[PDB]
Amino acid sequence: DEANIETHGMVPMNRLTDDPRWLPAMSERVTRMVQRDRNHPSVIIWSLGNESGHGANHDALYRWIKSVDPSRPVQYEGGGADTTATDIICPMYARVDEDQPFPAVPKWSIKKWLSLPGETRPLILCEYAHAMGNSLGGFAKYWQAFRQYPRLQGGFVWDWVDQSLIKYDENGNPWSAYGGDFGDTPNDRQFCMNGLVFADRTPH
Amino acid sequence: SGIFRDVSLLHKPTTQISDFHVATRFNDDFSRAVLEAEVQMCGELRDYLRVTVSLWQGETQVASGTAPFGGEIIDERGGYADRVTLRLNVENPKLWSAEIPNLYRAVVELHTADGTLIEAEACDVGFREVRIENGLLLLNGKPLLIRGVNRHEHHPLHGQVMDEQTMVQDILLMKQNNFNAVRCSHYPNHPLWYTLCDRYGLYVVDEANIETHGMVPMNRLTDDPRWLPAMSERVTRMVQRDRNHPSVIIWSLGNESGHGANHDALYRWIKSVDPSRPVQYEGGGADTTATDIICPMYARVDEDQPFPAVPKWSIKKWLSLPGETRPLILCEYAHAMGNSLGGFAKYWQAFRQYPRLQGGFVWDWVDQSLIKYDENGNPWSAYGGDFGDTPNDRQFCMNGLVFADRTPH
Repeated sequence: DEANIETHGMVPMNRLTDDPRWLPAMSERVTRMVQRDRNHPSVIIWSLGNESGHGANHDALYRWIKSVDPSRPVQYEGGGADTTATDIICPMYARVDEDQPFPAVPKWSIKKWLSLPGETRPLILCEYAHAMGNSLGGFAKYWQAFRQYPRLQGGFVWDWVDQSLIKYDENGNPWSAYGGDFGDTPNDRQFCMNGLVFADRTPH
Repeated sequence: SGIFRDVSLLHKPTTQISDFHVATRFNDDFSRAVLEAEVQMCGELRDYLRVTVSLWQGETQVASGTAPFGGEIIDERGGYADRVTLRLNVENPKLWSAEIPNLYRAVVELHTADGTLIEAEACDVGFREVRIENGLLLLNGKPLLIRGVNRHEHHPLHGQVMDEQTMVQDILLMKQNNFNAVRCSHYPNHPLWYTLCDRYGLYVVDEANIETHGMVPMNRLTDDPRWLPAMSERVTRMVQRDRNHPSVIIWSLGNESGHGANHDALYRWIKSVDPSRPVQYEGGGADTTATDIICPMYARVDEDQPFPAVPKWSIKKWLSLPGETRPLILCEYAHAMGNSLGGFAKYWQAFRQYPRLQGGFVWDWVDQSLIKYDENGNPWSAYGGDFGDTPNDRQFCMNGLVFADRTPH
């Protein structure tokens, strides 16, 4: 279950979340969420949101949860995926064997990530294996790691369905639209179609 | 078998220096060190005896301290009358390392209050700090990358007898080939070896003369208290002899003697008498309570070998096992028997990518082959079985990176 907080478009990503002024507003996002779903045996992990970098407000909110609901772990990827605001290491798109060394927010090979000095948490990918168009190449490299490393416990493929819409030709013939097909500017074209299945729920 | 090492006569004064330990402490940056020497005596104690300790830098004297016998109160009964600890301050010491084996000379003089010398002892000293912090084996503050090799004392004509020349040849070679460290497989070495590593610059691993491979299970003797006494002697006298060598940076409990309780006693002993170096043992699984380092032998880069009881996990896997925090340094890898060393690049590549993979020791330096003849007393390399010896493991005594004559494979 995940809080409705995403601030990807900011610079840095951490701009509103490291701001005390926004604390109350984020607060509501996490609290009302916890307040509403806490009795669901299916909910097993809580997430502070997505792509918001890492701010103090995350830290507080993590804590809040930990005290009100100690029956679930809490996870959050922002700020490098292994911050003090998460219980599970949960990178998005890290490679099985290849290190992606971004500055400040590197994405180590997942096997090496567990072994970093001091690290002891488990690793579950929050997003891996982008199924955009003709994809899933490598999948198996992953499922093998998951099986050989006790502390690599899975992940969540990105994602279920394509975010396509239905349009119509002059004959009123139906047809799947995408980024910009509405005059929507600016857009990100076909990037909304990353599903393992067509919007109709027909499989790739 | 036989009398393979030197034989000497030493003449000492009745009242003498009987032992002495050296130590070095630094501040957060190695800008200041404190050398701490503890000296012990034997013979008639007198109020006029003193001990002088001077530390030299070639022809230069850097620090000196004099004192009289008798130290701190350690227990309800007092302290040692026949001991003393001096403490010399050293500013901006030159650190010792395999890259730069900077050495100092310490002179320990026993004399009379009037200044009359009774006897002198001494040793090269090198300032370093070997420590394990946060999962890493550090040296003078930096995480080492061990480029080493295991090496026995072998000589084609001489047998087990060592000599400078051989010792030096081996040294120059390992260095020319970019080796950093060496492991004394699987026993303490010829005294001078340590001195040579101190000056040339090489990381040593002092190993105790204990291997009980042929036992079934391997445990048999080392888990038997009746054997504790006999094993203890091999650990303790070892540490008592080589402990002041800057080059020794790790102690090892010996080899392939499974995992017994004696092993734990022994690991604790060292940990107590010499908190300065880490301790390793590989037996019983390589990641036992008797070792400060995960030190497997022949564990693969990415493939597990799950033997029952003593599996060899893939080295990348081992690090992350649930709860595992130790650094990993292979005590034996890349078995160079004959036409071998295939897949080497694979380790090095892991070594350089995982912070906690810090090296290993190739097995091994030289071929244990002997020389033989025939007609014209013309020599020829001999192996297992070649002497009528039964049983034997034939060529399995040949696994070095160099031929017994020090020519390269």
